[PDB]
Amino acid sequence: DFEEIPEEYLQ
Amino acid sequence: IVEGSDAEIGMSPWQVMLFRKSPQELLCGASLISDRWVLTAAHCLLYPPWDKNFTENDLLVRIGKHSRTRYERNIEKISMLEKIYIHPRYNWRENLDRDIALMKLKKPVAFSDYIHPVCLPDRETAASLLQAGYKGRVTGWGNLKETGQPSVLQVVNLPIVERPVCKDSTRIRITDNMFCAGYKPDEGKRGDSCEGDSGGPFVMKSPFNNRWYQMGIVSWGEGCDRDGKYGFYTHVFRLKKWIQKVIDQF
Amino acid sequence: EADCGLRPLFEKKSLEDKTERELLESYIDGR
Ligand SMILES: N[C@@H](C(=O)N1CCC[C@H]1C(=O)NCc1cccc(Cl)c1)C(c1ccccc1)c1ccccc1
Ligand code: NA
Ligand code: NA
Repeated sequence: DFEEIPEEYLQ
Repeated sequence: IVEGSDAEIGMSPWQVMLFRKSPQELLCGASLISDRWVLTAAHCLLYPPWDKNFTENDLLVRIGKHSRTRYERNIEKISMLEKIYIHPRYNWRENLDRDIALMKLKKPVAFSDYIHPVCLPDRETAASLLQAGYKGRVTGWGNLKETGQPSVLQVVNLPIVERPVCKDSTRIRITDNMFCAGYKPDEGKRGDSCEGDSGGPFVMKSPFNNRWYQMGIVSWGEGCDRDGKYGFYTHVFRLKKWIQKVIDQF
Repeated sequence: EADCGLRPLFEKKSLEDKTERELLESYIDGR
């Protein structure tokens, strides 16, 4: 339901 | 938030979203109190009855947001957590007494038109304003009704309730570390926090210095917006000695 | 912060939000 956040924050 | 309205842009620039990394989902609200410190409810992070025990690496905070679900490019900022601190006498077993936690960010966040810290109350501002009938304001992205979810941040203004009325509304043991707020059944206005608003701020605008202060943290309720029930909020001033000790030491 | 509680888009520009007056009107102390 949420727009994917940028991959950099999931490192 | 039940029976609230859409927030204005920049209305609550201390609002923080606690966000789970995997699955990606909203976990709670929170508030920005400095460039590296975020305040929330302890039960957002630790609640054994529901098998909840989040660690730093499970979570992000999202600051400057308005839309619940959108990635607000060039507006919101996403921060990783260095460390979680839960009040050492947080009572998750019984009644959520001392429902407060701090999160230190890995790096300071840059302030902007959309990102700005709220004040914490001094003793005198708290004494002047934490009085029955005086209204505060709650913001959050939680559910719109008990039994559904908002497009954008919601806001509701609610009156603080007399302590005997709070006590007489519930079977939970209430403590001096809590206050309750909401309209009474006869009053013709309504509103409450709800699931997903946990950890967000109950704020009041001082008429003495025209600054916003965080008096409460969204803590607990029985259902949402039920007649004769009230929302309960962590009493931030009563726990400020602990807040100050953590920030000074860490 | 020395600047806490003053919103860039409201207090810092002397603009009021649409319901803050509701809060003020409830505050008896000190007037
Ligand atoms: N409904 C429970 C509660 O509020 N909980 C459970 C843990 C997290 C918390 C919660 O859902 N908070 C969000 C919320 C919802 C509505 C209004 C507000 Cl202000 C906040 C509450 C409660 C349970 C049964 C009977 C009365 C009260 C509770 C109280 C103390 C201890 C255990 C359960
Ligand atoms: Na009771
Ligand atoms: Na109610």
